[PDB]
Amino acid sequence: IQKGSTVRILRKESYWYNESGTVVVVDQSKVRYPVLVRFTKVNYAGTNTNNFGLNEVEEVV
Amino acid sequence: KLKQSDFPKFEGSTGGWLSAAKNEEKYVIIWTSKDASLFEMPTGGTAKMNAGNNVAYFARKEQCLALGSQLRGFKITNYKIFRIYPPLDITLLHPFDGVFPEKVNQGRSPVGKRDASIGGNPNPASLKFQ
Amino acid sequence: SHTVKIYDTCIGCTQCVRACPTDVLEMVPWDGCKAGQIASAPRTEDCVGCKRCETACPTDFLSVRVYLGGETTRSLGLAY
Amino acid sequence: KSTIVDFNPVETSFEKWAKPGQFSRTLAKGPKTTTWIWNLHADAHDFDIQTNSLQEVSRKIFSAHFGQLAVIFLWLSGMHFHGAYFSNYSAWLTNPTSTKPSAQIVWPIVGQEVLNADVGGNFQGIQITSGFFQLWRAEGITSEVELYWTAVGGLVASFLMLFAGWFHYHKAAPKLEWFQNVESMLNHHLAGLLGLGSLSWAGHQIHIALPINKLLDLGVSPEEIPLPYEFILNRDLIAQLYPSFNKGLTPFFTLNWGEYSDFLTFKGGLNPVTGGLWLTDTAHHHLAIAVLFIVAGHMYKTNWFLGHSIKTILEAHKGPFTGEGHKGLYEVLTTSWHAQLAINLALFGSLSIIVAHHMYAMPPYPYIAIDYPTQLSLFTHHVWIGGFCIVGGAAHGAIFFVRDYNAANNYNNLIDRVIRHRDAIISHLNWVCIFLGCHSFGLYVHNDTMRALGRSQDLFSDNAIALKPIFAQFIQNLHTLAPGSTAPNALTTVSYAFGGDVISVGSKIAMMPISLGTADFLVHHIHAFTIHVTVLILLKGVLYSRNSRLIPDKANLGFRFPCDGPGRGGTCQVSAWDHVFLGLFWMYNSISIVIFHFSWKMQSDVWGTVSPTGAVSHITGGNFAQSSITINGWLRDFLWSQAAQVVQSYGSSLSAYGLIFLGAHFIWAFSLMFLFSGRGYWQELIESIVWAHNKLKVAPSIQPRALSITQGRAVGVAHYLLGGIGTTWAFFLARIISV
Amino acid sequence: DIGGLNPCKDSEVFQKRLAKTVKKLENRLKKYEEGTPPQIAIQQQITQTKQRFTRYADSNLLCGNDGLPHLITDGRWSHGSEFLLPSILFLYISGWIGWVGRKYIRTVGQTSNPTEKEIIIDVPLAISIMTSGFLWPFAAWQEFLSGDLIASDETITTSP
Amino acid sequence: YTHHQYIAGFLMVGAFAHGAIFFVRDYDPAVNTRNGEKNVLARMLEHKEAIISHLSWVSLFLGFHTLGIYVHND
Amino acid sequence: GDFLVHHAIALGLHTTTLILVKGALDARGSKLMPDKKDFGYSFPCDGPGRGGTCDISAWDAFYLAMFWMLNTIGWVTFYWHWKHLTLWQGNQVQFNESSNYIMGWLRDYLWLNSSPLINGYNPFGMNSLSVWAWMFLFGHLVWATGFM
Ligand code: CLA
Ligand code: CLA
Ligand code: CLA
Ligand code: CLA
Ligand code: CLA
Ligand SMILES: CC1=C(/C=C/C(C)=C/C=C/C(C)=C/C=C/C=C(C)/C=C/C=C(C)/C=C/C2=C(C)CCCC2(C)C)C(C)(C)CCC1
Ligand SMILES: CC1=C(/C=C/C(C)=C/C=C/C(C)=C/C=C/C=C(C)/C=C/C=C(C)/C=C/C2=C(C)CCCC2(C)C)C(C)(C)CCC1
Ligand SMILES: CC1=C(C/C=C(\C)CCC[C@H](C)CCC[C@H](C)CCCC(C)C)C(=O)c2ccccc2C1=O
Ligand code: SF4
Ligand code: SF4
Repeated sequence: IQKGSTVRILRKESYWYNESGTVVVVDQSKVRYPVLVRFTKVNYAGTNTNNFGLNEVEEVV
Repeated sequence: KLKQSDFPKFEGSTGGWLSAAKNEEKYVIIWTSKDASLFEMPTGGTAKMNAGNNVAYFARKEQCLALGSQLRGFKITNYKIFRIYPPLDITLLHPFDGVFPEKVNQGRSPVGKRDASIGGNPNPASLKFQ
Repeated sequence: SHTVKIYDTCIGCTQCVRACPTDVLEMVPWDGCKAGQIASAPRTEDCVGCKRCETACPTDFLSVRVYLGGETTRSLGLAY
Repeated sequence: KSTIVDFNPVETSFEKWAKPGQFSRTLAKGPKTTTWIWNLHADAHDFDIQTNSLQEVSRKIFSAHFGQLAVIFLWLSGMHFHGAYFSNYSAWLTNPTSTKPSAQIVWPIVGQEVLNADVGGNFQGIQITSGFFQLWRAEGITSEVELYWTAVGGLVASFLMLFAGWFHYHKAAPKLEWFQNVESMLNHHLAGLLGLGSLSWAGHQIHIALPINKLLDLGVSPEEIPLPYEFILNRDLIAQLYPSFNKGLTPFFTLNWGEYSDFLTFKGGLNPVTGGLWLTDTAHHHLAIAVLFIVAGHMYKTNWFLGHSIKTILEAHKGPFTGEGHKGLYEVLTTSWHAQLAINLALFGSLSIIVAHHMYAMPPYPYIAIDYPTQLSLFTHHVWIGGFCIVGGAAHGAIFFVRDYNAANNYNNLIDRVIRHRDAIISHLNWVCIFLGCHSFGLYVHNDTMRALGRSQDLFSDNAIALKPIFAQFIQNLHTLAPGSTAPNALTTVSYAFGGDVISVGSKIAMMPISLGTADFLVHHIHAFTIHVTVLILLKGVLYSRNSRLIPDKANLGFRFPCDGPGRGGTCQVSAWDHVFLGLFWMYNSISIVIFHFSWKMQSDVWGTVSPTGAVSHITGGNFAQSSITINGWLRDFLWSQAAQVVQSYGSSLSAYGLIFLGAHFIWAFSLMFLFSGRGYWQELIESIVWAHNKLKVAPSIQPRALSITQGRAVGVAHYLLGGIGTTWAFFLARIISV
Repeated sequence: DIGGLNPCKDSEVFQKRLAKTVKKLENRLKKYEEGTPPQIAIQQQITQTKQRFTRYADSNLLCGNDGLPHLITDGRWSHGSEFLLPSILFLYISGWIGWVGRKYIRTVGQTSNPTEKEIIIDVPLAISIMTSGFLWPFAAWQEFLSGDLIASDETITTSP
Repeated sequence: YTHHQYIAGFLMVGAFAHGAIFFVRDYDPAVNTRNGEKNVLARMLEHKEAIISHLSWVSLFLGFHTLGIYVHND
Repeated sequence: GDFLVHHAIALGLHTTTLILVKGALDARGSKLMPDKKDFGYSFPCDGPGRGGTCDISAWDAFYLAMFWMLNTIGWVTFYWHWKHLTLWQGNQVQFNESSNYIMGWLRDYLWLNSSPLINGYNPFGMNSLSVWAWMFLFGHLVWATGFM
């Protein structure tokens, strides 16, 4: 995955679970949740972006 | 007029502390101000600061912290909050290590940190009768 | 007293600490995020349960969680 | 480049009409959830958060006032047009005591033509309870052409006010200094508006209403009555009815005002022909009011070295108990629109309630006292408007405290000292509310349980333990003795309610001494208790709007917020808005009890018919004295008994009242869904509904969200008020029109 | 007949209801004068009442013991104009409404600002879609066949 | 009749409340799942949205039309 | 009338079932609270955050469904009692005609049959039904205190 890639959220406790988002940036450092994904639908708190782990996102073909 | 010279020029309100802050605990906030600014008490109405040492007593930590948050609007930062038990048992509370909690300071250890997200919490049925 | 837990989804944006009305949360060094900081809850005895901390949390399902528990004159917000 | 106005401040364009939410910084970005739609209407008139300049807020308020006055003028024009075209006003003029006023006909669709009632005068339509016919008769309007011309003038005036609002927002908007000339504004509103309006109305009454109504009462038909302009061009048509116009204005300018006693009388009582106040008394009243208000308008210093400065008056009113006194109040009321709105709305609602009382107490229109539906509707409507306006004044006082209150500018003044001892005020008001409720209501419950136990001598009744309202009876005696003793130039008491003779017009009672017994004692103390509890809720909201022992920084959360959280044991409804919500509920309770007391007492002990020998028979038969002292009595002899007409209205011309009765019950019960439930359940149900929509690929882009907590409360209270007030509306109207 | 009911053309209580309503209307008519609009309105009411009762009598309508038309909605085509035909009419109209709404949602859902086009309707596109709903039964059973009517697993689910 | 019907409603609400309590504090997904596949009870939480949506549809259908016919008669 | 009231009963049953089933299935979590199982069966809320979380617990679903159960049982018992009052009095035509519209219920069941009850004690005397009128008023008072 990279910037601009489309991924499916696999985190169950997510307002965008099973949904598709756009990767903003994948951090190359040793952070726990490097993948930053932007969504079109705001969550219940109003935010439309979140940091996800490498195993919590699945790239769409 | 007032018991201590460092008290803010407050006329007293029926919203201050009660019998609880005489036998359980009371909170005191101290700060130094450059100007005798007029500020709003967390309990009642308007009080006047002293151009120097200021000391105020409250019944709750939240009241002292609300006053301190108001003080930040006056560019006052050196305010410090203490807890006083029924006798003179003073304990510094808010600037615990001298640095505000919003700024990272070395020497602090994480308390209540779980090395997983919310989804990793154990199922309640496995937490029965413990 | 209520229970406050911090989860590694913390991004160290400090919005929880500067929203706590009773000085329960603080920022401590960490190496799990870009900011290098994580929230901590070392003074939960002053936790009142107002949940302002998790109203300011930007992470997806929160990184600070408040579990209401036993009540105390401090946690009940009793000035009397 | 005028010194009072700014020229062409805002361009007249339709571009912002196509950008909803442009006024708000947060809503301008566009909707993302359905909460945006509701926030759009909740912030439309909150001009304080739309601009950071008091000048812009003042200009918006000024133009909004113009729009509101245009709407009011359009409404009045519609009323006059309906009177001119869809009314039996001409037939009602010739038979006021036997024709029911109707000014709205119903189209014949889906069988709804049954609503066209037999109002009399060869007319079919809905009976009108707004009293426009009596008002028009008091104005001297004897033809429907005059109603048409008044409607045309109302339309022209409405367009003029619309143009004025547009002009003063887009072409010449006044500056802040112009708005802050409270001395000049008070001078003008007191002299020009009030005094000159009273003077102009006195002139109209004297020259048009006095002769035309005197001819009408003499039996002259409206067709042979001269046109109103002929009473001005010919000093002989009015000098025959009032033989004092023959002297012209010479007695006025020679201070010989005694000559004008023909048409400027001081009689009191009611006109025996029409049952209303003597229109000569009304004209004299308006003249005196005009002179008093014009004099009162020369008080405040505006542009010369003459008059008062409100700042100097307030700052001089200090005291040992009040510290700095009224210092800073002038700055509060000249820099905060919310404080002015609070004062004006509270006094305006109180004035509306006073108007409601004085209306039925002293009927001011011809043949309006014998139109019981009109009297009941006018009283209930004005009391409801007064209660709503009072709650609004409390709400805007709380809003001022949250938003526009400056602690520094109010050091040790009255506002500061009130906040400093808010605990004492609220605790003593709590004790008073408990005392009054315990006593009034528990005396009611004691009466109920004594009656249920077969102990009739243990009640708080007249034939039992008696609580005579001696203070009110003393006042009643003082008023009935006033003519000739304390008002030596009066011929009759101000109102026959205080005592005197039974005034009947066409065998129908217009006014009659309202006896006060133990039943009135209990209901009056119920009124006092309900008013005190409403004041308690609203004052607790205003005083604790900024901080408390629970939330020391409640002002930082704003005026309108749902809570601070489940902590502190639970901090629901701590706002100040949530106090205007509970106060709205309690105002509904208080006003409902007030209007119930009025309806039952009038029907049972004032209204009715008078036999030719002088025997008085009332609508219900005097059951108020003995059966209004128990809750079972109120349930049975008032609610159950007088609800018979509403439930038996199906198939008749009053069936619409039964339908509205049922619909208002439905709406009131609907409110309880929002009042009792919470947002989380509805959000989680919307989650599954959204799942279904996504499964069918029909999920809207604007994400559907459950109504916010504050909006849920607002919807609940609005539906509750609508349902309850509509139920009482249908009940009252059907009952008082049937009988 | 069906359910013990009888045709309204032979129901005495039905004619009694008609006679009572007409008598009440005529008694109301008596208290007005000449050819005045109130009398014209009451006469129109009488005429409409008579026409409605006559039409209900000659309508294959079954009346109970109260002289009111009862609806036979078990499904039989004999009384098919009471429920079945209005049912088909409503199903057509409501399917039209739902189809045009869904088509508009899916059409503006692929533009730059989908949320803007929901508070500010694209009236040209809205008119284009709305008049295309007359084929909603055919369009629905041409999109379901192609799998374009139902989502499969991109739909979101809660934690449990 | 009134007593027994009220007791019936109370008992039904209690049954559903205790089912909810079982879900909260006694339900174990691991026991009701074998190699990824879910048993008859665990599958009720998979189409829970379908169940709730169709209950909502039936409730809205019945309420809309019963109230419509009643108000039409009114 | 039986048809319409049976459909009302079906609506009440379905709505009570909807509330209870939604609370049971959503007890372990939802989108607004994907960790609701960690807070137990009965908790006040999750705070004003995320738009507001009033009555989000499973206990609150029971609490809301109690009103609907009371309403459904009220409809059932109203139907039964009115049908049997008309059957016993003999005026079964009163139910068959007036039970098809709401005002028929309000006027001929409640308003009509409440006359003996409210006259259990009047300013003139009392009957053995006086205790029932007192209980009537007592129930109204407790109902409105619940409204409080
Ligand atoms: C004798 C002069 C006079 C008169 C009659 C009025 C009358 C009024 N003013 Mg006003 N005002 C005046 C002087 C005057 N003002 C001055 C000198 C100032 C500056 C301090 C203001 C500042 C002011 C503000 C800021 C506001 C008012 C408002 C109002 C209205 C109150 C609403 C009401 O009672 O409805 C009664 C309504 C009527 C009786 C309808 C007929 C009234 C018409 C419009 C005559 C208005 C007179 C007007 C001043 C003449 C100017 C004409 C123009 C070509 C120059 C009322 C129309 C309020 C309002 O509603 O805004 C529109 C409001 O917000 N006034
Ligand atoms: C002169 C009268 C007056 C004026 C100028 C204002 C002005 C204001 N009020 Mg206010 N208020 C008033 C009277 C008034 N109020 C009264 C009498 C009450 C007591 C009920 C209140 C209670 C009140 C509260 C509790 C709040 C305000 C707020 C506000 C501000 C924003 C209003 C807004 O955007 O609403 C836009 C308009 C609407 C949303 C319209 C809503 C529709 C209403 C609720 C239903 C009306 C139904 C109608 C009768 C028809 C029903 C018939 C049915 C058959 C269909 C604004 C400064 C709010 C604020 O934030 O202030 C800063 C706020 O929180 N007011
Ligand atoms: C019928 C229902 C009902 C009743 C009885 C009350 C009663 C009361 N409300 Mg209210 N309230 C109601 C509905 C009701 N409310 C609703 C629906 C709402 C929603 C908006 C509110 C919202 C509300 C607010 C927001 C406030 C109140 C307040 C009050 C209190 C006013 C003080 C008073 O009179 O106390 C006296 C008590 C009574 C009159 C109740 C009856 C007591 C009897 C007659 C006498 C004593 C009986 C005796 C002790 C029995 C002993 C025997 C027993 C042990 C077996 C009072 C307790 C105010 C408050 O806190 O008090 C100051 C207040 O601020 N209420
Ligand atoms: C117009 C598009 C549309 C479509 C195709 C559907 C389709 C559906 N809805 Mg639905 N709904 C819509 C709009 C729509 N809805 C709107 C606008 C609302 C808000 C009031 C709802 C609220 C809603 C609820 C609360 C529920 C459904 C349910 C359902 C499902 C069962 C059918 C039902 O109960 O109808 C429900 C229909 C209504 C309650 C009335 C809808 C209001 C109007 C008629 C629709 C709007 C028309 C729109 C403005 C047209 C504009 C298009 C034009 C610009 C081209 C089905 C998937 C149920 C479900 O999940 O069952 C599986 C369910 O519980 N919907
Ligand atoms: C045989 C049946 C049965 C059994 C064994 C239980 C057992 C249990 N239930 Mg349960 N429940 C039942 C039926 C049953 N319930 C029914 C029928 C309902 C629907 C109404 C419920 C609704 C329910 C809920 C919502 C909850 C429980 C809970 C519980 C658990 C704790 C109970 C507790 O703390 O009591 C506490 C007892 C009380 C608070 C006493 C309440 C007394 C009420 C108010 C009536 C008293 C007023 C009385 C009529 C006075 C008359 C007034 C006069 C003027 C006429 C326990 C395992 C709780 C739990 O945590 O489960 C794990 C829980 O949250 N149940
Ligand atoms: C009903 C109505 C209307 C109408 C109204 C009107 C018509 C009014 C009028 C009004 C008027 C018509 C007024 C007038 C006024 C006047 C005046 C107010 C005057 C005054 C004067 C004076 C004050 C003088 C004084 C003097 C001098 C200065 C010198 C010499 C001496 C003397 C003393 C004489 C409209 C349509 C709008 C709307 C609806 C309602
Ligand atoms: C018609 C007929 C018949 C049949 C009948 C039948 C077949 C019936 C059935 C019935 C049924 C079939 C019923 C059922 C019901 C059910 C119910 C009523 C249920 C409920 C449920 C619940 C309550 C649940 C709970 C829970 C949950 C929530 C989850 C967890 C677990 C539990 C389980 C706890 C016969 C042939 C015999 C004869 C006659 C005719
Ligand atoms: C039902 C309900 C909802 C859901 C309600 C919603 C989503 C409102 C939906 C309104 C629709 C979409 C528009 C209005 C449709 C009406 C037919 C229009 C009004 C009728 C006119 C005559 C005015 C809440 O969000 C809520 C929040 C807090 C406490 C209680 C409740 C609550 O009870
Ligand atoms: S509740 Fe949330 S906000 Fe209030 S103190 Fe405990 S943590 Fe800080
Ligand atoms: S949600 Fe309802 S309950 Fe939970 S905190 Fe906000 S207000 Fe109090």
